[PDB]
Amino acid sequence: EPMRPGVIRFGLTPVSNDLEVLDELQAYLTQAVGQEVQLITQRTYQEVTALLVSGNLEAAWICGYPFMKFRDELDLVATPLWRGKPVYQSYLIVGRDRDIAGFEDCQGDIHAFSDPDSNSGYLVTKTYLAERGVSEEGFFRKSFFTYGHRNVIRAVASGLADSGSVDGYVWEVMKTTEPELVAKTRVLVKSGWHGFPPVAAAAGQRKSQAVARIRSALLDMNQEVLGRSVLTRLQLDGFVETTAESYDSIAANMERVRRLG
Repeated sequence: EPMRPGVIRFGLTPVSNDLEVLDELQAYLTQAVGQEVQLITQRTYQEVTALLVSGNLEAAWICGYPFMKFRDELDLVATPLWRGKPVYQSYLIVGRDRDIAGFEDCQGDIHAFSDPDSNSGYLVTKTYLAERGVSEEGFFRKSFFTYGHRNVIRAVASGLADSGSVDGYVWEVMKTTEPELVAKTRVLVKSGWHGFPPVAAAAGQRKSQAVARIRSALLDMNQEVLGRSVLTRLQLDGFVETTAESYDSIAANMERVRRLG
């Protein structure tokens, strides 16, 4: 009858030195949780989210958009803090020397999105379009998914995309780690503030021991040297407890896109 895995499984999607950060995060969570934690990476948000929703992961770091989409099947564990707050923006980016004044001038672009289930890499911009009565197929000459925010930036930097939609946290971090790459882009539009991508758990595992230990591992990550090392590399400050109401601005956009679709 019970169908337990051999280990605690923590899901995420892809993170420059990503192996170094992943190793440390895996070792930290193992050290904190008190037993082996395996990091399970999948390429897309809906793949990580479905694994979580089916109880095939004990927790996962997902986007607020899929979190709110599967809100009744999932519980929030903790939210990251960046620049002192559990919030971030979507940046609509163009080439550094592109002469244009605003978003409306991106009509006819080739546009790079990150993932159809990304708040900052799809939804926010999809909201801009829907508010103006258009979809990506109508407004742009082409759009595609890069399946990563670093890739959106590279797509715009290289000229394959005229414009892109990116996580503004990612853009700011890369500005410091790959400055010559990010200097080939510039921020055309910054969105409003949304809840930072949270760690969530299947709603059935609410009071489970693995979830409780994961949660403390996140909230106490600043109190251990290896935990601090992970936070430093991600340029994050820690994790805090939030409730679903922190994600209301995301749900509101989801509804605009539906209402107006």
